[PDB]
Amino acid sequence: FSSRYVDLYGGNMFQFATLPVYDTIKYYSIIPHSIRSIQSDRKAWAAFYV
Amino acid sequence: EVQLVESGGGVVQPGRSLRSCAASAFTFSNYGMHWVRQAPGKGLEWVAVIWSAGSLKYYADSVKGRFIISRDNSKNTLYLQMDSLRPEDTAVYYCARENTTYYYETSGSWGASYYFDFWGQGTLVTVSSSTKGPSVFPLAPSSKSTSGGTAALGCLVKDYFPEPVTVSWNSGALTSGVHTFPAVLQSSGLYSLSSVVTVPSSSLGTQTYICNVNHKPSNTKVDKRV
Amino acid sequence: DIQMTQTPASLSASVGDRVTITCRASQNISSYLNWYQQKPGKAPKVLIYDTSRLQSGVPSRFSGSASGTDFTLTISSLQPEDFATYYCQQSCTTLRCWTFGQGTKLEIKRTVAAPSVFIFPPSDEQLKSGTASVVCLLNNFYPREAKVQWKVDNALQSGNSQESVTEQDSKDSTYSLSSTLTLSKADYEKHKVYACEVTHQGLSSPVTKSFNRGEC
Repeated sequence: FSSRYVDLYGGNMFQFATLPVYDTIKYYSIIPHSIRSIQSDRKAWAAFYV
Repeated sequence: EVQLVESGGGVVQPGRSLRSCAASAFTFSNYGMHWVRQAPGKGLEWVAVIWSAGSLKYYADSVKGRFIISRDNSKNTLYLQMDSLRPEDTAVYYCARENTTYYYETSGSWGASYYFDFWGQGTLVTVSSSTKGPSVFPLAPSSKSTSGGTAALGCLVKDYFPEPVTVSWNSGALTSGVHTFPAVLQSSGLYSLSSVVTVPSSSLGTQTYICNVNHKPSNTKVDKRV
Repeated sequence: DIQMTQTPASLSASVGDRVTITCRASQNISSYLNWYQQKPGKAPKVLIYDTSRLQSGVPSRFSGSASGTDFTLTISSLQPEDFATYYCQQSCTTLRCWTFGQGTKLEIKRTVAAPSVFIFPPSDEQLKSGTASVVCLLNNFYPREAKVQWKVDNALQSGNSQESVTEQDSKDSTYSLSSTLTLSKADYEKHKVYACEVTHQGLSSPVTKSFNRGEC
């Protein structure tokens, strides 16, 4: 479900995509991301909340 | 402060199983430990390479399962198993961690990320046949006066199963013109080496020189006069 | 796997003179190529890791440049302590081949010096043991190569003589050769005369000396 696809301002979640596989994952792991940037390029990034 | 040592190295018969390497003042789990074999006159090659996890073990094409590697991260020691040992296989083995340079070049950005410190000193394993008690013989020119302006006096040590010998002249009194000859394996399998010193012709006869030979492994103290 | 042969098995370098050592791989399989200098009795030290960045603790004069498969290492103002055997290994995660260096040894260039010949008779205790050894000694000769032929009663002996060469002193830049005959007690009594023939570039002509049984 993505808010941006439909009501971006509202923040309401509307399904935009479906996964064909019937099996549903029982576990989820966030993948850590590090920006590859020089000291001047370094910038703050918005937090992600689960 | 990191210490790398290899243990369990000893003379062995052909077709024998010999158990290794140990790491001190270091964390074994973080760094993979790799065993490298160097043979004289040949380049060092990694016969056994072990990942830090130890799940994946890498064996060189030259050794067909001859080298088996098992590492205990908690023990901080890496165990190497040698089987079907051969005279050609005999060599000095060094154990050291290996690292590579991995980086993303956003703006020519490169990180060395390398650790080659505390390289292993190495251990020597040998195969011995026709083992014999060490024998030292004094050697002199037939005529000292006609030998020349500079006279060379030498002592020959032969038939030693273990590592060569320690040789001194008059208990190390004279170090002039000392020559050290590498031990050469004989067809019998017994190494041969000789030690020679430069003595002035005037000194000969007026002064008598005695070879002092000590075998460190067999504790054989030999005095050799001419 | 990869077959690598260094173009020169041994290189002779004079002090203060630039010299080049080239190791050629079967092919340049990986970008990372490592050149290492080994000192006997000492742990191996890598001169360069990828041939693009010099390893730390290595003299700036050493330079690694690779043209095609072959890789050339340049040494400037080479010194005896600086000189060492060199091994080049292709560096990749897909090792296992464990390609190694043939080994190139650098020897100081010096004026040629004539060899000195000395003879050692087999000891009486050695004769009682049943082995006879005759030692022909060559001393103070600058070239590492030396030729010794052992003949008994003017008859060539094959595989009896054993040759050992002393490590050269760095200042001396000269070598000494010991040749030891191996014979049984029965062979010793049969051989009335033992002779060693020495041939050298420094010698104007090859020269033979002999001796017989029972001088002293």
